[PDB]
Amino acid sequence: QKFFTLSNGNKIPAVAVVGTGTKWYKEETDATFSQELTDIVKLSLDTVPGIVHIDAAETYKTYPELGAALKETKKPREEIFITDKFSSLHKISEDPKSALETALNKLGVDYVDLYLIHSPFFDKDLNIDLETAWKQLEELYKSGKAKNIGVSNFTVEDLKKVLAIAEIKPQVNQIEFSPFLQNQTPGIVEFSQKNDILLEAYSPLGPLQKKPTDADQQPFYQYLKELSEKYNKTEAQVLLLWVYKRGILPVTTSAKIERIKQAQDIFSFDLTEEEVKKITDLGLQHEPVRLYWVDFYTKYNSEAQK
Ligand code: NA
Repeated sequence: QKFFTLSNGNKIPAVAVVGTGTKWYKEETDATFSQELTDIVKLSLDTVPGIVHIDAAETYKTYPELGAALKETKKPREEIFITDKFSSLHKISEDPKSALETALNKLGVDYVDLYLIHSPFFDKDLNIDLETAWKQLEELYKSGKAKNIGVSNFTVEDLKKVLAIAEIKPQVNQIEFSPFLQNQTPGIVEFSQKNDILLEAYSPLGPLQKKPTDADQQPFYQYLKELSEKYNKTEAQVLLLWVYKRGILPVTTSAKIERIKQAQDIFSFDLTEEEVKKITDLGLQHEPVRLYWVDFYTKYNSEAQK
């Protein structure tokens, strides 16, 4: 199992292989509880080898399901890494401190391993701004309820807002990142990496989500097939490892426990310098595909593959 070392010297597992969100929106009412979700989370915790990195979010409304799974697995706490996210775009709690207190209670745990502000755009109805929200995260860091702190979907300019007031500099920024969307907003990857802020990438498998009908003809997809056959791994595995080779943490989820195991096991094989660069270059010659924050960030499309 491989890890990234954040700017504070702490270890985070280099892929996140279980998500705790429903394929559909849920509020939490007992009627809406998904047994199927709690089952897959627990099965994952029980059977996936090494430290299991889970990615969650207040906005999912699935803390119950995750809590039940965390209880009923015999995977010890310290072999689990929970990432959670305060909901800033659409308010569910009063502020991060209240959100996390609620979350700990529902989950029946004492701390999360990483805590993110999910959106740089704050709901009007919040009595907190970004600056004040960050300071709350810094207290949660100091009280040990959040072992690591960061952000999500932040531009360079939004990072600069945080950097200007931060006591504790953000350790992570989780973005949309695939070979077909290589800068969610202008310059984000270059800037983050230059500043020792670890990028996580959600929707890394965008290319396999929207696979065209004449893909047998497109060099990008031909190449991915060629690597799959060389290494005897899935195309998905190759992309997830590509992300890791670009110095970034792929964030993935499946309904299928075998795909979840395969995502953990991307460090069973390796890619060469040449192979990494070729996936990048075939990627960059593809028009940008943006699957999230289309409302907000379409204006940045012209610079997303630049
Ligand atoms: Na999102």
